[PDB]
Order: sequence, then C-alpha cells, then structure tokens
Amino acid sequence: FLDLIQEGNLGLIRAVEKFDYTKGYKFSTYATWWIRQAITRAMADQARTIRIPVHMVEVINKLARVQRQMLQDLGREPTPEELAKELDMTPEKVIEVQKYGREPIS
DNA sequence: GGCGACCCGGCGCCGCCTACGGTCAGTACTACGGGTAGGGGGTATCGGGCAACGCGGCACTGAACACCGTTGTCATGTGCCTTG
Repeated sequence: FLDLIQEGNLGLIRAVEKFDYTKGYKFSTYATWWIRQAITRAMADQARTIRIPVHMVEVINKLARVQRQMLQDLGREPTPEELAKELDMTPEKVIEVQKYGREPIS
C-alpha cells in the first residue's frame, strides 16, 4: 500500500509538471488521470516476481475479468472454445496466458 | 538524587527421532511506436565415395658369362723289322 502511495506521488509530480490553468476545471479531474496511470504502471511492472511485460499484463487482467463475468452470468465453467471466442483469441493462446499468470509458491 | 519499585520491554526457551499430508483468493483502458527474433533463398566452404601409386619378393627375357667335365688334338715319344 505505502509503495503505491509513493508511486501516486510520483504521478502527481508528473501531472503538476504537465498542468496549466488553461483547462477550465479543477485539479482533481486532470491529476487523477496521471495518478491512475502511475499506479497502473507500477502494479503492472513490479507486482509479479517473474515479471510479465505490460501488454501481456493487460491480457491477463482482461482474461481474468471476462472469465469472472462468464462465471457470474452462466454460473458454470465455460468451454475453452467459448472463452476463446469471447476473447476472440485461439485456445492455444488461452492455455498459454492462463499458465503465464501464476504466482511462485514459497 | 540515588534508590526503589514497578513497569515494561524484551528476549528467550519450552525434548529426540519416525509414517503419511491437500489444496486456492475479488476494481482500467487504449494507443502508438519501435524494434525485433523469427519466417523465408542463395552462396561459400568443408566433408564423403572410387581409384590412386607406390613397394618387395621373387622371378623371369634368360644373357652373359664362369666352373668343372669332357674326347678334341697332336708333335712327339716306345717297339718291332730291315739293313749296315
């Protein structure tokens, strides 16, 4: 949590370096975008021991959330081809990404 | 003011080996952009199958000489007959 706070501070100094009053709004609408950017980058870059690249990271999170949506809607484990279709990828890429998203066990 | 309690911290330990043990966890997104390790073809260099060309024993063209062996040969010596 506290490292996330520091990374948000980093995004804040970045955003205020790139803010001007020309925008006809408050700070809270401009800075928050860059804070979100910095936190997302940190969570994608230094979260996993076996580091994944950013593109694969968003692949993992998209797969996880859409799979959770499938479970919520259908209430059953969807067929691999079904998940492949909602993702539009192939089943081979599906098993690949599923294996790439594990965590080390101590 | 140093003692004194007490108070707390603070640690530190709590005995030796042996069989097997069962599993799973929630809230971004796109977009570009470079740059690649992988997909291709074509080329230069090194790495295989048949003959290569030696050698050597001996062996023959036997040729040309050598080594005994031999009956060629013979001008020159004994024995009998005729005459001094």
